[PDB]
Amino acid sequence: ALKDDAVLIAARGYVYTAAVGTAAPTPSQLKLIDLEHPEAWDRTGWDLVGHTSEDDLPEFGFDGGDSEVRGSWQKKKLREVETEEIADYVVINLTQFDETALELYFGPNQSATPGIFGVKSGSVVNERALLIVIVDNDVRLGFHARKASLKREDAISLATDEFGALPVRATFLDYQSYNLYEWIEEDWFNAVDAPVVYLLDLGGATGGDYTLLVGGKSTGDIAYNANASAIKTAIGAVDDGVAESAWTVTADGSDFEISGPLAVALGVDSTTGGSGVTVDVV
Amino acid sequence: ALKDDAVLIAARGYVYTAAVGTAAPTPSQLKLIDLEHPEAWDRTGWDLVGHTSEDDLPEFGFDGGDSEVRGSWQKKKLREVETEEIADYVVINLTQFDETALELYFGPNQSATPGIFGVKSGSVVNERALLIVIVDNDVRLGFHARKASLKREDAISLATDEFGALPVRATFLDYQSYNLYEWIEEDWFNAVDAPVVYLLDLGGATGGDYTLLVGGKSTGDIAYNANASAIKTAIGAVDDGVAESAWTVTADGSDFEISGPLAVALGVDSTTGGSGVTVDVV
Amino acid sequence: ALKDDAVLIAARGYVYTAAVGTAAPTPSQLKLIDLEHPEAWDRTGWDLVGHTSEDDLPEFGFDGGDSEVRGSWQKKKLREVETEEIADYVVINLTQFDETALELYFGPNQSATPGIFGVKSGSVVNERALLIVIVDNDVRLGFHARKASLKREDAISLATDEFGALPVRATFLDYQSYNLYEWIEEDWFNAVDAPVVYLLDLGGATGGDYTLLVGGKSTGDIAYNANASAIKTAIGAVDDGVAESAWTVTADGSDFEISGPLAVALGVDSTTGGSGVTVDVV
Amino acid sequence: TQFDETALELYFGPNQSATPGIFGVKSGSVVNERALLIVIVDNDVRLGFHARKASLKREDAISLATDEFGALPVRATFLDYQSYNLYEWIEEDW
Amino acid sequence: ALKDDAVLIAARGYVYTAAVGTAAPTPSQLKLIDLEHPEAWDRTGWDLVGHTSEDDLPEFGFDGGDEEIADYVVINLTQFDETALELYFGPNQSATPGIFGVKSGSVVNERALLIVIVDNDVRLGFHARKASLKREDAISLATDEFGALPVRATFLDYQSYNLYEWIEEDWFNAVDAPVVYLLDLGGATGGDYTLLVGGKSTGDIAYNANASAIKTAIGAVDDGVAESAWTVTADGSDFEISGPLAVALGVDSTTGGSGVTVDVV
Amino acid sequence: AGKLPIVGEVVLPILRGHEDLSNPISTVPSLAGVHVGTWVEDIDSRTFPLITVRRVGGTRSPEHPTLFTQPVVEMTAYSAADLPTTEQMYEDALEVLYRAARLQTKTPAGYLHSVTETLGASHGPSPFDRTWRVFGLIRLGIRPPKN
Amino acid sequence: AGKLPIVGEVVLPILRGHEDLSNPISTVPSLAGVHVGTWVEDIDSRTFPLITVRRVGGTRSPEHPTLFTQPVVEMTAYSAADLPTTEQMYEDALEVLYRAARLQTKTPAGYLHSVTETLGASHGPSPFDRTWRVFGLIRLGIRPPKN
Amino acid sequence: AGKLPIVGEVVLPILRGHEDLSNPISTVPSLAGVHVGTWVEDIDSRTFPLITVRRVGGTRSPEHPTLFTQPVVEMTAYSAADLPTTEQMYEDALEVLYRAARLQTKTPAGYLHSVTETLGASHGPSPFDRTWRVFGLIRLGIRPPKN
Repeated sequence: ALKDDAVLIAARGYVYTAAVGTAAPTPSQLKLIDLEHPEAWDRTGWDLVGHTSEDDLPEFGFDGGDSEVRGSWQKKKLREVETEEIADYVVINLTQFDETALELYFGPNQSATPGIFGVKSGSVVNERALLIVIVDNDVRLGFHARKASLKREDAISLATDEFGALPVRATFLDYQSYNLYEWIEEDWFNAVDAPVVYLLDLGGATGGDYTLLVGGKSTGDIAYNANASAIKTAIGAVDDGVAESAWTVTADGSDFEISGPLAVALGVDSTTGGSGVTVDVV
Repeated sequence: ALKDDAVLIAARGYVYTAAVGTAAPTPSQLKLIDLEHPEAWDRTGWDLVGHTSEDDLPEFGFDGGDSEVRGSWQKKKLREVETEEIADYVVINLTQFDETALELYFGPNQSATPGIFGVKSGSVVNERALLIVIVDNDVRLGFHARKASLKREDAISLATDEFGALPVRATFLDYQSYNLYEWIEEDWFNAVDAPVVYLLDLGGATGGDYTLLVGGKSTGDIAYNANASAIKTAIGAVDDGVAESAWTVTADGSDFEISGPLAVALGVDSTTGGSGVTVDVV
Repeated sequence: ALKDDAVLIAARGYVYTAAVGTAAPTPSQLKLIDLEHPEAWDRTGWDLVGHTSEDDLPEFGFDGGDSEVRGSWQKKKLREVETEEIADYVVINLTQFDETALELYFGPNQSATPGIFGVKSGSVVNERALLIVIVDNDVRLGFHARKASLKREDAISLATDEFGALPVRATFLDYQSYNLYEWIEEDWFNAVDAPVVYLLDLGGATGGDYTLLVGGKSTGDIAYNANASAIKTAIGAVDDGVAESAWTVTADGSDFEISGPLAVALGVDSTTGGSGVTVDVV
Repeated sequence: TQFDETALELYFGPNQSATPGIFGVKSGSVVNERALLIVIVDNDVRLGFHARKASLKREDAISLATDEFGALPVRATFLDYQSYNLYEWIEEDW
Repeated sequence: ALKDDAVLIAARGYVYTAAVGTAAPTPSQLKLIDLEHPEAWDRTGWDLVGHTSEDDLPEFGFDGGDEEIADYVVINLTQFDETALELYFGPNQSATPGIFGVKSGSVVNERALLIVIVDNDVRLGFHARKASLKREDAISLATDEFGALPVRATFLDYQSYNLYEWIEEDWFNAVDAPVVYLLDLGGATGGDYTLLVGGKSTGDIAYNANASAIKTAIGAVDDGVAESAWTVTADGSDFEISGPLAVALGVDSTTGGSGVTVDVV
Repeated sequence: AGKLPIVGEVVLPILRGHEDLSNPISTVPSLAGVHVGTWVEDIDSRTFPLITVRRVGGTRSPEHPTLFTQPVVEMTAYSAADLPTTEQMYEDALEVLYRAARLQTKTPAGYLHSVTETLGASHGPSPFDRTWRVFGLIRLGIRPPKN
Repeated sequence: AGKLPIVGEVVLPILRGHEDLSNPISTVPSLAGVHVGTWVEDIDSRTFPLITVRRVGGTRSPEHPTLFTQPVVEMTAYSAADLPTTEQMYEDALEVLYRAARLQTKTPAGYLHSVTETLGASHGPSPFDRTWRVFGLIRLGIRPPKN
Repeated sequence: AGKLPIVGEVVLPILRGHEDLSNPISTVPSLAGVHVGTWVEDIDSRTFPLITVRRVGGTRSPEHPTLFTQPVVEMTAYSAADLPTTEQMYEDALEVLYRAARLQTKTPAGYLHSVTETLGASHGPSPFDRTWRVFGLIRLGIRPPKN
């Protein structure tokens, strides 16, 4: 369905890590928690990875997903099959060089002397839970993976007039019975269907008349009048191709919540003899 | 032949989905329905896929189609053979992050929890009927595929000053004896010679109270003392999406010519004078 | 030889199709036919494919043609051999979506219902004779293929601010004993063209004399009263010059025509009563 | 950039029908070998280049454009002829 | 000879089996039947086998050479329905719903076989009255391609019939009638035209020339025997020409009409 | 297909809310009573608020010159009220052009096909005594009126 | 082939609808009675409406400088009537160029081979009295006469 | 959900530090008592220091024109004190915009979604007697209010 408030532009992205299996903040907490201070919030165990750059975001990707259409000598185009298993990942450009931000990139340091971080040769196991919170005005679309394997995506960038960077790639993996990763936002996922209603604001008994668009076509002139069938049968029968039985208008008190398959709006209000029929708003 | 009104510059493209095999609007309905509220249509089951970037269209594509000329050392060119049969698809960049937008990209939600959308590992079967309507001018070139497999074309895109997007590729697959896909436009494909007329007979004038069904929808009833303007107002008052102004009705004494945007037929018959005022033929 | 009238800038290209093997209009008819109306030609059977752009032309191409130079352990650079045969084709962008322009792209309409054009899942054979007339001022270079096989060159293009397009590739194939394809214009091919011949012109023969350039150099001054052998011998004062053998002059016009192996033009003159003039036309 | 018969014969090989006003092409491939001379001009220098046997083939398809001249791109490949050189540069002073 | 019409690509095809000895559709039925639904054929008795593999098509092999050859077909099935397991393993050894059971050792398994190879409206058929069915090799399984049950059908003699028929109405035991070329002069209002025969032009033919004059204008250089290799016969306004060499239009120079020939191959 | 119109015969019915070309006062409810035209009247006749739309460039399309065109229109809002009211009146004019484009709005002279901004709303000096100007350039696509 | 012409000897017969160069009134139905020229006449004989064509400048083609050339002309239209009539007159003049190019029209001086706007019809200040002005740039293409 | 505002209804509450649009002096600690507004008051009412915000360009977003827009504002700081105080005051204002964008600051007319300079703190000549001026262009980005 064509809901506007679910459209997203990512303004900034916070990235947090924790020991493998750690639970994210719940969908209702994610609307209230202070993103700058993960040591303070109810769901203990998370920490910020470090200064990611201000003008870019954690970059999603996948390897695999190479997909092909297959059949038989009898019938062609029978089904589509994935020829390589899709492998989701995220890239994070940390710009911070203290021990906690090197540890994500190199794995744990293999030297214990004050002031030195040293690396052993070959492979390393370096795995954490990952929480990303993508922020846009009041929208806070969270993303959580209970195990991610964190690896060198490219060599350390250094530049004379652009910030140095430690690009890590987090690849998502199955951890016991849990999902591979989860998107978190309370208003969007598994929520109640919340059907649209249009508020006919008539300010009580008034002199004169007004018009309503239904589906972008005008019904006839409507005076200040009785409700129920006397408005429902003026909302219906606009040569709209929809029967009156698809619409509802109800005992709503002062102002009326019209609902049905088409959108509705006012055309003109000339109900000048008092408070008027001034709005139609959702 | 050249046709200045068959030349097309796609201004906006609506995209709808439904359960596999679901029928699209007929060519004569596609000129009359509104495109914004699928719950108003006669063909129930369609719903809008979501917001799409409004400077862009559904991007058609194919792979395969690799073809080459073959012969024998006697005769050097005699067939062009298609070495890899065309696998045909459309790419749709949704910009919503609503649940009903993510289900096209990830397949069904794997969690029961309010406010969470969960993703499992491995391939998913995810396939839908697909209807696209391409709008230009007063033209509405529709496109319908009864079965399309939906897969992730690329990872989720996020940017700091361009909308977030999650691209799906719909690949067409054949289904029962039906076509792979169909283009829908009444003016252009299998077109009749321009006028069509229905002859409503009047010789049975001892009469009764017959009725017409217009596009399958009833006019109420009409008494045998009929007149051209009176039956134009009757037909023109059927609640079907199109006004009295679209219909042309004229007389030759013994019958009326009826013509307009939709099919006309007699419903319930009631007449004393045999068939003579209950005949309606082309 | 250099031929300034045989240098082409194709301004526009008209593409026509017909049933396989049908003949193009003859080389003398391409000067007289009306390209907008193939329904009116003496050589009936052709139809114009539809609106192609005003900005571009049918694009010639080929696959194959890869050639190698071969020899022996004795003599190293003996023969050039063609390792894959030239497969020769034209690409046409149609920009109208009428049935008669979808049929060239998808093959025949697979559905009989009014307002629907449907496609089946398999390969299709779709063959035409193809005529292209390529226009530049009064030059109308034709191109004709007795059989061409028409295939989808790319997916349907749709765009917000440039015209929608149906790109077809026509590949040429041998039909019976005919040529693969033919170029057509009466003035250029198999024509018996005349030598370049230079015409002298003069005032009323009142004054003294005039000079002629022959190739890059001048002969001497000569009078209005001179005999053909005298002016032919004055032209014969040149590098390859043999008077009464290499050059020819025949006095067919009242003022002489010169024919021979170098260009001829006026220099300085003093033949009062008009002017000395020279041009390469008869 | 020229389209009369004598400019097409370099590109397609000799024409395959006798009809006045038509140039016809047959399928397959053609032996179209010629001697080639080029005279590069600069200053009042005339650096000549000569090959006694070159094989001429289509280098690419015919170019056509709405504001650039049409063209027939031939490639001449040099092949040795009996006892002669593969090609020769000709200039008296150099 | 050189039937360009009869060069085959196996673009799609179908495989059917039946009880031993069952007859295939006749050559004139095969041009017209619906291949998806063999239950609806007038030549009833045939059951359509499952989806055969898209890339490993039937191999019409043989084993012998010089001892005497046995012909076979290897067919890759790609379906795990009972209709396909019965060909690979032989008849089901268990009566319980939902189970297909296999006994040890060899089992007799014999069926009639029909194969139809379609291309584009040609439909070459192949039919064998009696085939013995065996496992060719292991069941193929993969994570990214359809699993396959390859079977060997070996042909065996039955009741004095052939081992197998190839069935196609156009190609086998045809009438072999010669080609004829139609000299359709169109309006023919005046002037001249020339044919060319085997690539050589005839040189001069008037718009009103009779069949004998055309037969004498043919007989160019390099002709067959000038006036007895070539048959020319009129019908309507036109002539049918036939003989040992190909005939085509060379140069029309007639004063009105939409053409000068229409020609068979 | 009929001839392509001058850009004023399409843009003005969209901003005015009626296809009577003889009456320049708008009735579109977001900017009702605004005088919408192409040429600013004599000081004894002119009324503020005022919107001026003026052709400033944009060719026919090269693909098919007689089938689609992309005029560039300088749109200018003027008022005697205050600068914020002149800004909101220009915004309320974009919000009408973008909606009228989203629908492919028909007019007697042609169809408005698409709308885009090549220079967004910007404040500038006004040539009229005690008024504010806000202006920008819209590139907008037009199609022939069928027929 | 003859010499390449100056652009006025080709464009003016295409806009005027006759090959008589001595008679500046056009007769093509879309422009019946407008005066088409390259130079605005003295005020004692100047007659509106008028279309002024002049070369803003574009090169010979480098491929063959003697065989094809691409002159840019500034085309302008003036009227004493109103701005809509001046826009409509420029549109109706440009529609003649886009047709006369498609038909490859012969003129005694050369052929109009192709047409392209490089700056579309646009409103600007007029040099004289009551009149309005609309102008743009067209890159033409010209081929020499077949002599 | 909501409608996009004129740019002043978003950035003025963010530079002022209060949602009361009637009270132009800022209360933000780095700008205490600076007058902030679109338009410079008459000479009998001017006070310095002063910041002014003018829209100079920047379109609606082309892919959803009703949901996001990127107005370019010229921001200009004036002082009667000295040039260092003027460029300090401009930096101390630009620090408020970069913080208010990072915090996604909700304003009753919309959300300040992002901030980006396109010219930075250029010194220039002032039109007012004994005052320094520094100015720059900021491409903002703003989202409509939820309802």
